[PDB]
Amino acid sequence: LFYHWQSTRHIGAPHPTTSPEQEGQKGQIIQDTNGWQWGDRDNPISASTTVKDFHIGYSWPEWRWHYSTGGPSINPGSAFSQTPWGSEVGGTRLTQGASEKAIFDYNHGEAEPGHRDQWWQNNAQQTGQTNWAIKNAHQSELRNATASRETFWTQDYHNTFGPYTAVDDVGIQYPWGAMWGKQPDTTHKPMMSAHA
Amino acid sequence: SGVGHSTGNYNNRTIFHYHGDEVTIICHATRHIHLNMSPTEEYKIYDTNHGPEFPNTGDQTQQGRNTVNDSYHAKVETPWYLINPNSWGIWFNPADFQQLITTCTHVTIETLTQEIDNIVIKTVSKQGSGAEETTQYNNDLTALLEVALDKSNMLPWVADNMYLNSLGYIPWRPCKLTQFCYHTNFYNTINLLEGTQQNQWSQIKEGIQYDNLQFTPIETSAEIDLLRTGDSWTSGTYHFKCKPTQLFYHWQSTRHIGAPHPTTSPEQEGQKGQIIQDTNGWQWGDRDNPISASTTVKDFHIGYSWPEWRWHYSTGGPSINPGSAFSQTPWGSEVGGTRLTQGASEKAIFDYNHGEAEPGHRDQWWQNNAQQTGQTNWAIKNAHQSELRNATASRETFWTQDYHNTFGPYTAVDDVGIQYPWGAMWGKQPDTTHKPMMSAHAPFTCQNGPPGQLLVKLAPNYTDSLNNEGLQTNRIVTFATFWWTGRCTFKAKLRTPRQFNAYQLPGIPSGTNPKKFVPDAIGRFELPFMPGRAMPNYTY
Amino acid sequence: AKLRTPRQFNAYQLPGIPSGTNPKKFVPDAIGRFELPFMPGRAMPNYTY
Amino acid sequence: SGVGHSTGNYNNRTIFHYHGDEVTIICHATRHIHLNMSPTEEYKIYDTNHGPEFPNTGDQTQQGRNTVNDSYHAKVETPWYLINPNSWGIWFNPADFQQLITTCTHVTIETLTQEIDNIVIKTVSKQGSGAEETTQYNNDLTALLEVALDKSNMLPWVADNMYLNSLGYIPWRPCKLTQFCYHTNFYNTINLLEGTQQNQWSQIKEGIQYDNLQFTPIETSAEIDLLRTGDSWTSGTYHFKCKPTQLFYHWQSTRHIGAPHPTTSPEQEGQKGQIIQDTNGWQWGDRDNPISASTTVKDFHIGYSWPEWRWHYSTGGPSINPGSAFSQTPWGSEVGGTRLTQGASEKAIFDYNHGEAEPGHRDQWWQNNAQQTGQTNWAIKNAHQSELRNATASRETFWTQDYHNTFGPYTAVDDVGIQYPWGAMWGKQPDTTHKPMMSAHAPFTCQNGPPGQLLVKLAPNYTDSLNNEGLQTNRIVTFATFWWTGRCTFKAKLRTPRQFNAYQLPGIPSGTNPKKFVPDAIGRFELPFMPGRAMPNYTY
Amino acid sequence: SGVGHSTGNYNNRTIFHYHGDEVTIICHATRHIHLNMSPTEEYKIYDTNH
Repeated sequence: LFYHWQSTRHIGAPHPTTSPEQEGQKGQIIQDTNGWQWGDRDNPISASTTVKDFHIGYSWPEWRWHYSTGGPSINPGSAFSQTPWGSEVGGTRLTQGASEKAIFDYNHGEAEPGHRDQWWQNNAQQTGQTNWAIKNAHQSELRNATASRETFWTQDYHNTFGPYTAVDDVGIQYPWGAMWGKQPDTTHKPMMSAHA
Repeated sequence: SGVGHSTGNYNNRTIFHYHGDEVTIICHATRHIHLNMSPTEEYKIYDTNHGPEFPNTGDQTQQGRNTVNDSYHAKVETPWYLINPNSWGIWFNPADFQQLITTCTHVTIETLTQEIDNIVIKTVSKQGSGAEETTQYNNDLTALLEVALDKSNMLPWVADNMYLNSLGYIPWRPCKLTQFCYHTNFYNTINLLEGTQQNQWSQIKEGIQYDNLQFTPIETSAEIDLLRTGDSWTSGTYHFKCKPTQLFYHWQSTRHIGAPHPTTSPEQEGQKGQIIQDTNGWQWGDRDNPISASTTVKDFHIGYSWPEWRWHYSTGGPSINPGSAFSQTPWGSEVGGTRLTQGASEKAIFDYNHGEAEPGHRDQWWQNNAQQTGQTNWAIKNAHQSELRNATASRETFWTQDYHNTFGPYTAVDDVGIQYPWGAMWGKQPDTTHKPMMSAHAPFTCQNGPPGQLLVKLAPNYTDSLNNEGLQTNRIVTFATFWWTGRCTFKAKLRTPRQFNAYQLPGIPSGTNPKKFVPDAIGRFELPFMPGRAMPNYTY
Repeated sequence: AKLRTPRQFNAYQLPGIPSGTNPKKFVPDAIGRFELPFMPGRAMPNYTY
Repeated sequence: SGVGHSTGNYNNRTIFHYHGDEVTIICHATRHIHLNMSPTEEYKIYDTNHGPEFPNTGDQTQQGRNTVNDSYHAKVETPWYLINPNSWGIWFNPADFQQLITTCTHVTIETLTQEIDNIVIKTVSKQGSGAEETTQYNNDLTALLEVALDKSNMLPWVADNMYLNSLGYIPWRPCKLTQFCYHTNFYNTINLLEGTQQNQWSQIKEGIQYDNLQFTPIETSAEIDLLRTGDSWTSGTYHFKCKPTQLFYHWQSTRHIGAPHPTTSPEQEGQKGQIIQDTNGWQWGDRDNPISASTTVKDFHIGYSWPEWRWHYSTGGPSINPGSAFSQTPWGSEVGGTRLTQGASEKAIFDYNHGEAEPGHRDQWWQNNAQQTGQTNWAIKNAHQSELRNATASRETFWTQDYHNTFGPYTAVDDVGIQYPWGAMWGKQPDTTHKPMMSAHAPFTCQNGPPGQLLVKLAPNYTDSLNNEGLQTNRIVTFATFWWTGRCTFKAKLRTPRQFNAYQLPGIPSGTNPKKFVPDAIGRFELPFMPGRAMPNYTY
Repeated sequence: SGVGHSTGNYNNRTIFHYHGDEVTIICHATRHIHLNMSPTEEYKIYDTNH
């Protein structure tokens, strides 16, 4: 019944820093520390390159149109919120993270009889699980120096779901959410359900 | 016994007992902690600089390449200190660990206990003109040490060994604590696509989010024990439940597992067995001829390609999303150049206290990790072709560059395994609907809650005038030293030889000079790295 | 369901009606027509790790 | 255990247990008190100035309007200090209180216990020329702390939270005690009618009355416990007997309670239901037509008009005689102007120690209290007419201005309810033939005697020469710090939803910025006000 | 009871019970359905517009 605000950056030991004496001031990052790092980096020691034993959320192509027998259809992504980015209700209204919209009749809680209304759950409270694939990058070698113009790519659009990732279901939804759902009989059942 | 009676005792040893089928390891560790008076007595919440190499706003040279470094965050700073034995180097003597990876296939943790005694608290009194001032250290028979341990894990974790901040690895040196502080939500989100050319970067959101911010003091979470000198403290036995981690490395790939492709044995030496033209076997696709060992069917695959190095720009991001743990030694990579960082490769910076020889100097390692092969999938070297048929693919329909995630239901992979001395031992499991399947850096992930964190603070002693002014010189300067004796018991099943010829037994890294691992004239020495994962074995 | 206990010092933001919505639309009207509110939820923050 | 053994322990938490029909709340609190040497060791009795704004005699400008401020009194000053946990902020964490007013309809107190350990007493020795003097704090292993608690309540009360003088609301800060002193009779009586124009003022009687004066030392009233360092102390469990206080606010008035006047429902929206001309019902007076909902009979009335603000000039007077607790928000009153103070409206000044952000700064609140409506009777808005008949009253026989007390056998009213953090918890009941029916500021009024007061004094340490001279520098400067751990258990029956649509749940005040209630970069933060009385409910 | 006797009953409520460590929620719901005669009595299989 609770939402997670933490990301891979919010989980861990914070990078050691020097506390501010006056307010307001910002604690300066300590130059010389000792800690694990990914790759060959020794200096600078960063909180981005620091090792962590799991990752939160995963990038996904969106919106995937699967052309199947009977297709096309949408293949869902993560449930994360776009409010950390520039998205707001009333514009620009980014639909990126898996975002459900509920059309409902007067019988289902619309005021006007014989009229239609919608909702579009954002869902604004899930942050830190937010991975929006257009904003991402990969570089060939991880070293003290920053990457060259070549060997640094940003555009894809690739599935980062893996054995390390940890993610959240959309959770229950009221009034219009489903309660239970059927489990398909296949050799590999889904690990977690999208809407149910 | 309060004064003049010693409560604690010194035991630092590890002992093995073989039942003939399985080993029981009981390792004791005891350290002398030097605890100092807290800088401020009040909790704080503040925001930080981005980092040393992060660009000043408006620097478009290097585009968004240099933005990866922050290292920006926001946290709540408690006036507490965290003594955590999460490193391997705490519990295992280098030679006592060498016997573990030699004689055992895999190991679990069972219990952990901790005891804090015996406390000594002193105060600093400086009397003199100043030019020739004389400090005098005299102990407070009545003064408090506050010991807070949360068995219910109400606090954020922040006990991971990373940013080493852990007890030293050398039993006779003193240890310094690190201050307990944890994160509060913030948005670092960085847009590196802004521009007409898409190259330029900017940061849209920064700063703390105070609406939903959670603030947990130590006082409300856990019950605190106030200890004077004659007092002792104990955490009670804590039982892990965790899966065993393998002590052996896998050399097999999808090519090394299976039935070898039938061939004609060589009559003379040296000669190579020729591949038999006409055989019968399963194949992928439409291939009948040639029957190959590359296209032959197999019911699982080993390792997976991954984009590297992935920079996830998240809330608080960027951050790295890890890949497989494989070694680059099958490719052209060597220490001393060209030193390919490709497979997930960890580098350990460590202080003199953590096994560097020079005092106040920094040293690094960079585990390769050279012994994991056959799990090696390096995405720049890979290809896919549209149709699999007898004829080789056309120039079109054959692609090589991506960079795509091949993790799937078929793949089988290995965790990095334990690491010595600097590796973490256990880790906390995040509560999400989908837990991670395997942990990157931590061998053990507690099924139930992790062992409670042990916080310690030196209770304040106030001068006669509390408020003055202005809060200037309110407390008398004070420090404490106490002894910490833990023990954790392990359980491991012992290895038996599966081969004819002699193994290469574990030990010191190959090129290193053995004199650096034994004390020096000044008395400074360094501990060796054991992988390990020091033995080969068969996957399939 | 197992009940929640406060894990923090300062006061939570408790669940309720969506922020911008006008409360009169969730209670019956002169004609008697009203709308039910959306609750997420997932209405409370917590610690993942 | 006397020296080097810690007697006490730190617990600060509150825990709930739901039995399915009722909640049991057990809240622990523990604080670190800094106690200082008493200014003088001897009791004193003296008379005081009137006040800052009180006129010098013979100032007839403003007439008797400015005489209200004194603030004049006479008292006996004991050399003792009073640690009283009478505030709500002591026991309840802001979030732990938010769960009380959310899930519970009303609450009682059951028990209270208190414990004082563990004592640390030091002395200040200043050695040096003076230009460069060096203080040295060294503890007295043999020195006394005097703990006096009167279970029989022989002393005057003076434990009311007003003039806050109470333990801090933040567990990790130190607390300072306030000195115990109480009133002795005096006559302040002020005549503001003296003159030919009746406007001028003068004071007829002033000063202490020594004939019947009562002087009660602490030594004769209660038994005193002398505690050295290794000693501990406990007050034993004290059981209240009190009535539950409602956690919900009433929106109904005499107009909102009843059967609504029959009307014709509107066909279209929006439209207003028209009042039905011909109905049958009871009415006051001789009215037949028009039948109104104002003149309709009802068997009780809600709220009462009161003269405000009444200044009672008494012996020792002036003083305010309170009115009803109602809110002015139905009228034009808003925070930020015009800010009508009419209904009984309390304003809380509080120190940094009590939840102000800035050290050594003052802040205020002024509870409105905006949520109590329908009890609102504001006497300037009211009228009475001689005869109640079909026709409206004549110009004569219809009056509007008074200003009269409408409290009577029919009226039904509400206490202010609990207040957080700064509200008092319990209060003493005066012994008179007619006890008050309901208390103004205190939620709980002990049926039997109130919980005994706990006084503490640091016993004097004398220099070798006691009498010299002249009484100059007789005692050695000394201070002490000890820990105080109370717990009080509560009992509350939990709320269940009585409505269809969603409630507005309690929380932070509406306009306030949430960053001020969580610690700052310096570490200074403020606690929020909860009314409460945070939920609506039906009176009738 | 077949005719002139009411078999069912109306309960629409939800009630909570706290055991001090865990909540037990029992929610009743009752609705009045208006059912109409089926358009055709026979099963059908057909294909649709895009």
